[PDB]
Amino acid sequence: QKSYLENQLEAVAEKTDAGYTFTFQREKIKLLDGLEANVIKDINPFFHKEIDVTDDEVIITIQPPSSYKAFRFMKAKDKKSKWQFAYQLVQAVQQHNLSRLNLIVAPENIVFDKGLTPYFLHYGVKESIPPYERDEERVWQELKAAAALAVDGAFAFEDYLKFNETLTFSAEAKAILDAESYDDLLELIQTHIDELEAKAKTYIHIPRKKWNIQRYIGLGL
Amino acid sequence: QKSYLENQLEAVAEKTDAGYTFTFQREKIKLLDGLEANVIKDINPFFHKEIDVTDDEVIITIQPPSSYKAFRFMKAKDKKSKWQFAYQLVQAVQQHNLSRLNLIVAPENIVFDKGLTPYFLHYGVKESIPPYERDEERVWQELKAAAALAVDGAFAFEDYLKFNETLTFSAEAKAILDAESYDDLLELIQTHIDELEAKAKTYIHIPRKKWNIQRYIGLGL
Amino acid sequence: MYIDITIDLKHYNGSVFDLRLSDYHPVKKVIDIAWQAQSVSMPPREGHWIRVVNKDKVFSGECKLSDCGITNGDRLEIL
Amino acid sequence: LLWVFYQNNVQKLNLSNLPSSHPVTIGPDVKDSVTISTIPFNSGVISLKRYEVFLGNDCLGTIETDISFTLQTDQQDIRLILTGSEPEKSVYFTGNRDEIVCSSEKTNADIYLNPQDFAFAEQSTFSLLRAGGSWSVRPESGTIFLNGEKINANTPLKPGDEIFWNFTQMRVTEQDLLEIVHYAQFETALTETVKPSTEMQKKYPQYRRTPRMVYDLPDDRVSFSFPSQEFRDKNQRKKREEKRERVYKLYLDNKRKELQALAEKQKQVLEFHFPSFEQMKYLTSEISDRIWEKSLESKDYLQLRLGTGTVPSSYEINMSGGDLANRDIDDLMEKSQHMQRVYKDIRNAPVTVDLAEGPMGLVGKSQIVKNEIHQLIGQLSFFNSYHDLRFVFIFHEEEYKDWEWMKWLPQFQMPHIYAKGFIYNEQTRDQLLSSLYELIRERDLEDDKEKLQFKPHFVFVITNQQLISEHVILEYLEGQHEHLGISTIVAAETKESLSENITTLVRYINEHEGDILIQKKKAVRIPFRLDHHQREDNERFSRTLRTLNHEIAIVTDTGLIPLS
Amino acid sequence: TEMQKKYPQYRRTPRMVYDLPDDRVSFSFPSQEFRDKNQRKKREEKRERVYKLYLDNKRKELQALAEKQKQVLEFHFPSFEQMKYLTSEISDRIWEKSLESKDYLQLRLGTGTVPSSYEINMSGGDLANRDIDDLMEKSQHMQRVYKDIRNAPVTVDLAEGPMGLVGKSQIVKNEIHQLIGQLSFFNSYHDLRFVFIFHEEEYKDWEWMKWLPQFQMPHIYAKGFIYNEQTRDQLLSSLYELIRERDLEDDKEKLQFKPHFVFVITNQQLISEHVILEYLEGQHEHLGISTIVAAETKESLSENITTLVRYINEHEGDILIQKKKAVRIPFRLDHHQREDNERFSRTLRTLNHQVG
Repeated sequence: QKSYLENQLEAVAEKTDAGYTFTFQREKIKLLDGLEANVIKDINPFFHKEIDVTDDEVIITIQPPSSYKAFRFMKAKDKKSKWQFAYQLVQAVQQHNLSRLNLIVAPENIVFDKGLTPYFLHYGVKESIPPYERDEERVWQELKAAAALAVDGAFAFEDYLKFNETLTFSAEAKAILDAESYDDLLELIQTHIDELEAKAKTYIHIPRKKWNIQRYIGLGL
Repeated sequence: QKSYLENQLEAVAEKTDAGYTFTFQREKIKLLDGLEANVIKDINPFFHKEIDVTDDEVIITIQPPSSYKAFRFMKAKDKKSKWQFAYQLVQAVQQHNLSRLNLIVAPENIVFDKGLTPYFLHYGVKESIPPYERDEERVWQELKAAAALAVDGAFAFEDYLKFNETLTFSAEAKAILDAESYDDLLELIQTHIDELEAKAKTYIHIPRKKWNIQRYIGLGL
Repeated sequence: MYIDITIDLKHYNGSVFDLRLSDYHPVKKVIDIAWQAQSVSMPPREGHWIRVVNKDKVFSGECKLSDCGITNGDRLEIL
Repeated sequence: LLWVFYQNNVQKLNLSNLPSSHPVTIGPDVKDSVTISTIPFNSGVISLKRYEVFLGNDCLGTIETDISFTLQTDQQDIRLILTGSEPEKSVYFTGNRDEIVCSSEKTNADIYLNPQDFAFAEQSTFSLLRAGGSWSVRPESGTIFLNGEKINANTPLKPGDEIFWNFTQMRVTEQDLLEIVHYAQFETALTETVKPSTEMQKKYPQYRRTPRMVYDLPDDRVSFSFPSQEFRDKNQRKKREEKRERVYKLYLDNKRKELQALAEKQKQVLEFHFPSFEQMKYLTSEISDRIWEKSLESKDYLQLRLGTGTVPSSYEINMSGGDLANRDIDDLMEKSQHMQRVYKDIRNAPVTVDLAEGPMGLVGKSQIVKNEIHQLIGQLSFFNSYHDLRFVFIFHEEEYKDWEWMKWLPQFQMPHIYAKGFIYNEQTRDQLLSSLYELIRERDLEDDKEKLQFKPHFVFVITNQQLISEHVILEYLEGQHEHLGISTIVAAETKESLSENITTLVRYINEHEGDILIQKKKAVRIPFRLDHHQREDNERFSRTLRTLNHEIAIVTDTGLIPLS
Repeated sequence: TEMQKKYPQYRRTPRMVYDLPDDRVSFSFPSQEFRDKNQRKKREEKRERVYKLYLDNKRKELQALAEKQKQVLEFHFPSFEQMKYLTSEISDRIWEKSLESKDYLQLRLGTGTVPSSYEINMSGGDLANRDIDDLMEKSQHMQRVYKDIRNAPVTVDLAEGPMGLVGKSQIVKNEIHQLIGQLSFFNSYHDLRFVFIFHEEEYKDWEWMKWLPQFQMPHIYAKGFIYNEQTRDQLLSSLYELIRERDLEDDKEKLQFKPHFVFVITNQQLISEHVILEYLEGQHEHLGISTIVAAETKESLSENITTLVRYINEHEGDILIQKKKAVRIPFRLDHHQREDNERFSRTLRTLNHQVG
C-alpha cells in the first residue's frame, strides 16, 4: 500500500527512536548543491533537525520533544476537545505567510501539544524538493477533509478528500464539507462549540462509588 | 484608581465601540516624525489598526474582531481550561521573534478567543515610544505573576507581584511562583494537567433533573 | 588638518600599520601611498574601493577624506 | 553626474565641483580625474571641455543630455552618460518577509520599475533571499553591478555593500531596513518608515556638555507597633478577638504598603546611579547625552562598581513599640517579627568602592584579576573627559595581544610628548618614566600645591613583576602625596607582596565570589557576586570614543617615522 | 484714587507685609468603647454625644488655617490680569519692592497643589490593642483632607541662577510675555534694566515692550533691542566693557551695584561667537546679572542651568530641576489677553518717580 503523502512525495518515511525520518531519491529531485536545504531550519526552532546528502539519496530527520504525540491519538478524547482542535487547525492554516516553504496537510504529518495546538513536521521547498508550487486549491481541499476526519469518522482520510457520492455520510460531514470560505467555516464551528458550552450546566458530577451505593439502596426493596 | 499600565506608559486607555484606544502626549515620548509608528501595522495582520498624529498627541486605535473577549471574563470557566490557558500564555511569550517590537504583559492588555489563545494589543517600537527596550527579566516577572490570576485569582494583580515575600498564598500559587526557568514552569503545569485528566475519569455526568427524582423518590415506602 | 587612521591589507600580503596624512587628499592617493610604503605586488582592484570597518559603510575611490567623513580612529579595510 | 562604463565595471564622478579651467580627463595616471589601469590608452588621453569630446588632438563631436555617446579605442568600447538632476531618498521595512523580487519585465514583482518611464531603463530581474538571519543576492537576467564589479552567481551580502541596477542604488541594514536612492519612479507595496534620531546624532562629529540630573536617597523615619494585651459563655469570648484580628490586619496592610514604596525608591536610585559595563557599551553605541557627565568639581567621580549583593537600608524603622518581654510571643507577635526582618535590608543592589581615599589593592589568583581589570578601566574611562584624566599602564610583554585594544582610547595619549602610555621593556621605560618623574617634580616643588587642582589627573595602574623596583619614581608611588593628583592600583597573589600603607583591599575567591576585607583603614567584611562580562566588543567602543571632538609619516608607540 | 491728585508725580509709601500660619495641631482619645433602658442606655447618649461634639469642634479649626494660608498666598502673588486692573487705576502697590528685599525676582507660573505650612500631629496614636471605630476613623479622614491645599499659586525663583524654558516654540514664546509682565511691575526703572535678543522676522509681535521705562539703557542713548549684525556690533561692545570694568574691582562679593541687568535669549546664532559668551556662560552671578534661556529641548542648553521648566500643551506644564535636584511638580497655566498691553505699558511710562 501507499499513504496519501507517500504517492504525492514518492519518499520513504518511518518513525524510530531517533525521531521521524524521510528519504528521497537524488535522481527524482531538482536539488543541486544541498546547502539550499538549510532554509528548513528557520521554522519551529525548538525542534531538532538534521540533513545530510549522498549521491544516491537524501535523508531528513526531525525529533520533537517527548510531550507531543501523533495525530491518531486524538480519537480517545471527548467532543469539545475535538471541536477546539479543528478550530485551532483552521486558524493555523490560514496564517501561513512565508513564500519559499509550501504546506501539505495530512494525518501522517501532524502533531499536537497538550494545549491542543497542532504542528507540521515536513515542509516542501520552492525549487529543490517537492511540493514545488505554493498552490491553494489543493490546500483547501485537504483542509476540509482533515477537519471532517478530526471531528469524527468512520472512514479513511482518502474518502472525504476524493468523493462525497460514495455513501451516506453523517450530517456533520455534509455541513463541514460544504463551506465557501474560511470565515464561513469558523462561523460554523463557533455555534457548535457554544451549544456544547450551554449544555454542560444541566448536568451534575458524581463519583462512581456514591452512585453505586445509591443503586444498592434502591435495589434494597 | 489607575491600571498597572498608566503608571508606566503615562497613557490613558479605555474601551469604545470603535475599539481600544491609547493616547500619549508628544513631549512624553522621543518620537519626532509620525512616519516612525507605521511599523506597527505588520506585526499582526487581521487586527484592524489605525494611527493618527496631531500636533498635540498621538492616538492608536485597535479593533479586534467580534468574537474576541477581554481577560476578566475567564473567571467563570472550570479548572482544566484555566490550566490550558496558563500553558498557552507561556508559549505565546516564548516565541516572540521580531527584534524591533517589545512586549508588555498585564491582564488589562490581553484578549482570548474561542481557542483559548491570547493576543497582545499594545506593542513598543524601539527608541520611539515608551516600551523602549526589551528587558527580559521584567517580562519574566510579569508572566510569572499573571499566570497565578488565571490559576488562583485570590488577590489583585499587584498583590502577586510586589508583596509576595510576606503574605501566605495558597499551595498552587506558591508552587507556580517558585519556577526558575521556562522549562521548569512548563513541567510544573504538565503534572497538574495530567492529574485532572486522570481524576475526571472517576465521575459520571447525569442530567441533574433525573437525579433530582432518583434521590427523593425513595421515601415513605 | 591632520588625522591618524589605521589601514588593513589582509587581502594583499596581510599587514597592519597607521598613517598620519593631511585631510584634503583623495582616497586613491592613500592607496598609492600605501603601495609605495610596502612595495606590494599586483595592481589594486579597479575602482579603489574601501570599507570603514567600525561604521559598516562603503565609499568609492573618489571621495575627499574630509567629505564622506573619515576622521581620526577609523579603520580602512582595503577591498 | 558623469557615468563611465567599460568592460565589467562602472564608475562615477561629479563635475559641479570644478570650474571650466580644469579639463576633465580620463587616463592611466593617478593625477587624471578618472583612472583606468587595464586599458593602456596607447592612442591618447580622453578629455572633455565646454560638452566637447577630444581624443588627444582628435575631435569626435559633442554630447547632449539624456542620450548615450559611444567611442572606441584600443579595440575596446567605452560609454558616456551625463545627468544633472538629483535623486530622492526613501526607506522601507521588510519585517516578516522572506523574499523580495525586483523586476521591470513582470508586474507581479514587489518593486516594479516600468521600462518606459525612464530613457535608459533596461530589461532585467533579480531577487533578494534570506537564510539564517543573513541576506544574499541572486541575479537572474540582465546585469547587476556590486561594489562596481559585475557578478554572475549567488553571493552572500556583507553589511556595507551597495547594489547598482538601472541607475538605482540599493543598500541593506541588519534588522532588515531597506534603503533606496533613485532617479526614477516605481510602484511598491512595502511599509514605509523612517529611522529614529535625536539632536546629538545630528551633531555627531561635535560634542558639548548638557545639564546633569541628580537624585537624592530616600531619607525618612517610620513608626511601628505590635499588640501587648494578653450560649452564655460562647458569645462572651470570640468576638473581641475577631475585632482584634480585623484591626491589626488593617494596620499591617498600611505599614506594608509604606515600607514597600520606600524600598522600591531606594532600589531605583541605586540602580540609576551605577550602571554596568554592558549598559555603558549600549549607551555609547547610540551617542547618549550622559557620556563624560562627571567632572573634577563633582564629588562622585573616581567611584567604581564591583558587583551586586546585600546592602543596609537608609530609612530607620522604630520597631520598639511596646515592650515584648511582658508576655509570650503570640501569632501577631510572630507576624510583626517576620515583617521586621524583611524590609531592613535591600537585596541585589550595587556594591560600591571609592578610589580617592588612597592606594587600592587587589588580591587573588592572577588569571581572574587579569580578566577583571577590564571592567575598572572601562568604567573609569566612560565617565571622564580626556581634558582631565590620563592613564599609565604596566604589564607583561607576552600579554600584549590581550591588552592591545586600549591603545586607541583618547585618555591614553600623553599631554606633553607624542607617545603612547604603554610600557614593555627597558628602552620604553627609560624613555617615558624619566620625563614623567621630571614633570611630577615641578608639581611637588610649588607653594600652591594645596590651593590649586592640577588639571590632568594621572591614574597609575601597576600589574607587572617589578621592572621598576629600582627607579627613582618609586619615591612618589609609595602613596603619601595624594594631593599631587596621583592614584594607584596594584595586583598580587598574596597580601604579603603589597605594602603596609594600603587604605582599601579586595579579594577574589573563585569564579563568581569575592568580598572586601579592608576599608577606611579598618577591618570589615561584605560578600558580593561578580557580573557577567564580554570582551569581544571593546575595539568598537574605544574607536567610537576616539572620534568625538570635545605631511606624511608613519606613527609608532614611541615616535613618528617620516615616510621615505 | 487719592494718588490721582499727584498723577504727574509718584513716590513710595510704607509697604505692607504678612506671614504664614505655622501652629501644630494635636489629637486625643482618652476613652475606649427589663431595667436596662433607663439605667445605662440613657447614659450611652451622654457618653457618645460629647465625642461627636469634640470632633465637630476640631473640624471647625483646620479650615481657618487653610483659609489664612490661601488668603496670604493669593495676596502676595497676584496674577497678571489683576495687575492690569490695579494699574488702570493708580494704586499705591506700584513698585513695592527694592533691592534690599529678598523676594524680588520671584515669579508666579500658574496654579497647583501646595503642601500646608501648619503641622498636623497625631499625638494620640494607640491604633493597636484598641477598639478603633468611628470616633477614631474621623481623625484619619481629617488627616487625609486638611494636609494639603488645592488651587494655590506655584512659585519659582530666579535669583539663584540661570533658568531654562523647554517646549514647543509657540507656547514658550507666548509665556515670556507673561513673565516679563510680572517682573515689570514690582521693580522701578532706577534698579532693573533689560536686554532682549530675538529674530528680526517677529518685530511686530514684540513691539509693545518698546515703550516700557526699563528698556532705556543707562550708559549711552540707545534702545536695548537687537535685530541683526548691525545693532549687535553697535551695542554689545559697550556692555562688554561695562561688565569688564566692574569685574576688575576687588569688592565683587562685599558691595552691590544699583543697575541690575536681566538677559532674555531666544536666538543663539546671532551671538554664537561673540566674546560676551564667556561672561554669560561662566559663573559670574555675583557681578550683578542674570539669565533666562529658551530652546527646543534639553540638549541645546549649557551646564549652568539650575532650574528647568517644561511646557507640554496649551494648558499644563511641570518643573523638572530645582536647585540641581530632580523633582516633578505639575502646574496649570493662567489665562490672559494680549490686546491691552499698549495701555499698560504707556501708563507705566508716564509715572515719573521722584526720589527723596
